[PDB]
Amino acid sequence: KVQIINKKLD
Amino acid sequence: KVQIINKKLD
Amino acid sequence: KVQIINKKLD
Amino acid sequence: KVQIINKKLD
Amino acid sequence: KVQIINKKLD
Amino acid sequence: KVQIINKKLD
Amino acid sequence: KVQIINKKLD
Amino acid sequence: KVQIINKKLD
Amino acid sequence: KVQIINKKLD
Amino acid sequence: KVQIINKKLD
Amino acid sequence: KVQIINKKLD
Amino acid sequence: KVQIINKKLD
Amino acid sequence: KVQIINKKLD
Amino acid sequence: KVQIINKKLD
Amino acid sequence: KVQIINKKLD
Amino acid sequence: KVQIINKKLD
Amino acid sequence: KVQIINKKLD
Amino acid sequence: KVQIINKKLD
Repeated sequence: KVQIINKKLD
Repeated sequence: KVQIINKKLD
Repeated sequence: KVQIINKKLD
Repeated sequence: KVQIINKKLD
Repeated sequence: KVQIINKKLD
Repeated sequence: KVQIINKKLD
Repeated sequence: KVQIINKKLD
Repeated sequence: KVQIINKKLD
Repeated sequence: KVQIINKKLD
Repeated sequence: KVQIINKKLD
Repeated sequence: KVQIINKKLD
Repeated sequence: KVQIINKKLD
Repeated sequence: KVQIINKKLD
Repeated sequence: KVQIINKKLD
Repeated sequence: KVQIINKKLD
Repeated sequence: KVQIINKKLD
Repeated sequence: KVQIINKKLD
Repeated sequence: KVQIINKKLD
């Protein structure tokens, strides 16, 4: 498995 | 599996 | 599986 | 499976 | 399966 | 299957 | 498994 | 397993 | 296992 | 632009 | 731009 | 830009 | 930019 | 920029 | 920038 | 910048 | 900068 | 800077 989880709250 | 989860709240 | 989940709320 | 889920709310 | 789901609400 | 689902509400 | 979990709250 | 967990709160 | 856990609160 | 380019040679 | 380029040779 | 480039040769 | 480049040769 | 470059030769 | 470069030769 | 460079030769 | 460089030759 | 350089030759 190759995964990016990217979460940004501004 | 190759996955990008990208979530942005501004 | 090759997937992009992209969610943006501005 | 090859998929893009793209959701934008402005 | 090859799919694009694209949803935009402005 | 090869599909595009494109929905836009302005 | 190769994964990046990146979370930013500003 | 190769993983980066990066969390920033400003 | 190769891992970086990086947490910053400012 | 919303596009799928799908090419298969067997 | 939202695009999938999918190429398979067997 | 949101893009998947997927190439497979078997 | 949100992108996946996936290449497999078997 | 959010990107995955995944290359496999077997 | 958030990136994974994953290369495997077997 | 948040990056993983993963290379394996067997 | 947050980075993992992982190289294995067997 | 937060970095891991991991190299293994067997």
